[PDB]
Amino acid sequence: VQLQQSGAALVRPGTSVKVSCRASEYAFTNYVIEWVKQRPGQGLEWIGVINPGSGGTNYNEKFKGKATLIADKSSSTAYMQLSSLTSDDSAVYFCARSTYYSGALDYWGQGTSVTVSSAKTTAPSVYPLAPVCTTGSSVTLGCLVKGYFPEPVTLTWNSGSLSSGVHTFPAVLQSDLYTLSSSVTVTSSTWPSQSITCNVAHPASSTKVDKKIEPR
Amino acid sequence: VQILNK
Amino acid sequence: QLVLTQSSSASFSLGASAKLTCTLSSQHSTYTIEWYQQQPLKPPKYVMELKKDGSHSTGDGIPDRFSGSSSGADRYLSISNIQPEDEAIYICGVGDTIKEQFVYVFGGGTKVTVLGQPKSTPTLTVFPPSSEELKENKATLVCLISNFSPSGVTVAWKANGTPITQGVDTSNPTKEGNKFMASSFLHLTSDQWRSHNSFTCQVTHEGDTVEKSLSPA
Ligand SMILES: [Cl-]
Ligand SMILES: [Cl-]
Ligand SMILES: [Cl-]
Ligand SMILES: [Cl-]
Ligand SMILES: [Cl-]
Ligand SMILES: [Cl-]
Ligand SMILES: [Cl-]
Repeated sequence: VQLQQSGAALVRPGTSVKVSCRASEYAFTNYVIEWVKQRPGQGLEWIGVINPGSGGTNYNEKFKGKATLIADKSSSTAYMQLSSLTSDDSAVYFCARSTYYSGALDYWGQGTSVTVSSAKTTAPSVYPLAPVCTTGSSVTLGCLVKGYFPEPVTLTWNSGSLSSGVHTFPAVLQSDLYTLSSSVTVTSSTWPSQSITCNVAHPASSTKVDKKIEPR
Repeated sequence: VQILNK
Repeated sequence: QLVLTQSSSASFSLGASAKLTCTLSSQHSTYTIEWYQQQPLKPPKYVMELKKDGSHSTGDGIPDRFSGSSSGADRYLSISNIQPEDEAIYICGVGDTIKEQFVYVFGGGTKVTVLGQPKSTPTLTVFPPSSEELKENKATLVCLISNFSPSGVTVAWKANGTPITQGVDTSNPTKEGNKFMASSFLHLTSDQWRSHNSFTCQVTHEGDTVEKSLSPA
């Protein structure tokens, strides 16, 4: 039983966004769909509910004229339109399942991260990081992903074929540019005899780089 | 009374 | 004025008996509420339904150390033998039809800290500026901070013996298994990187200092 939400969205201030919630391995029209905003520090803010058998909707007073909830029985997908966005609308939004008969939000989507910003869309500059001052049966390779906007980036090693010994650290944000770094520990047998790349995809710029880690 | 239906 | 009152924070000793209070508005003192659990970068988890009599229905994947009870407008979530895994924001929710409209209301949530956990001390990976970056007269020093608990850290950089403020950006901590990770970056010119004997990433965590140094030589 799953609620599959649409991907991260970049929205310019004063524009609208539509985010989707697709019902998987249960009967869409037999549960309601509720919509919830993650609050800035802790807690949750109810947006509203769509009754897909009814087309009936109710809203938190605050979201009346701000959110519009739609349900497509044909595609088992619920939609939320949020209108005239400001930075205060930058948040993760969840959809959740509930029965017609009990309050429980028993299953939740994975969330959609909405970024509302005028800041410039900027593909990352990717640099390979060779082992620091090298000898030994194991080596730690690094990848620097400098100055991108917005989130997200997807970073893999050998496009996800190198899964073991990967650590990807949280991004920093300064002047509307993110930076992050990943490391991977590999045997001296594997590298540099084999080509190891850091792969960074930036959906918002439609870019991908595969950066080969080369020995000094 | 709490109304439990949507 | 359907309102759920929760204290913003609660602390409990490891292995102890934890009780959280969610208080209904008086006019709604008889209502059934739901308990939710939220850990960072995960969606909220349904914990249980809890009626005015103390009868409860717990959701999937909720251990049995979790139970619920009631007394008037008060609704309780009890965790016996509190575990590090139970650190989370616990939120109550309540549904009704008011002026002919369904509404769901959340409490403000209770952030639960489990005390008496042994600390994890960070280990450091540092990377110097790549020759590729240095070509552009820019130098980014990388400090990757692994496997610390609890999440609170401060990071400083030194150039030789002297702290560097300008050009330092440090992440928030992110959970990874039962510990936390963070990163810090120091932005320099190529000339600044080449002109100093050493640079140091310095992490303060729970009274401890962890330092790792780089040298352009
Ligand atoms: Cl739209
Ligand atoms: Cl969509
Ligand atoms: Cl808040
Ligand atoms: Cl090397
Ligand atoms: Cl938490
Ligand atoms: Cl844990
Ligand atoms: Cl300097």
